[PDB]
Amino acid sequence: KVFGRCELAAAMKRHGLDNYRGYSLGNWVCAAKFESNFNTQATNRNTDGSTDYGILQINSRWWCNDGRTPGSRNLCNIPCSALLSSDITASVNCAKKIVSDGNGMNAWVAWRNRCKGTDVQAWIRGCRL
Ligand SMILES: [Cl-]
Ligand code: NA
Repeated sequence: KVFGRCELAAAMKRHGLDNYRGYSLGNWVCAAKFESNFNTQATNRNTDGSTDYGILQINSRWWCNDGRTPGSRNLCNIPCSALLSSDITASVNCAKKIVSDGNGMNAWVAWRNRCKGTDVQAWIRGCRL
């Protein structure tokens, strides 16, 4: 599923991400835009052999099992394919574990390089939330 901007904002809000660990909703929408272009089916392979999955491009080296990342952890205890669903619940629940992990949203490279320090409230402007 390719979400609309306000559609995704409202789904993330319903799942408890607004101000989760201090990060306003606009941060999460901005990260999803630049990680996946709002597409739940996005995948991208990394040089180390790991793969990033779904709307928030969660990585198989630490967070999910894809059966082909040797010596990886599965800290969200899920198959990586579950992150590609049109229902974002699994992605959100795993993202909450990541952002609690220590370096916050800096774990998402696109957030650090394209969202951090910008006017992220613009990503929810106009939405009925
Ligand atoms: Cl933080
Ligand atoms: Na893994």
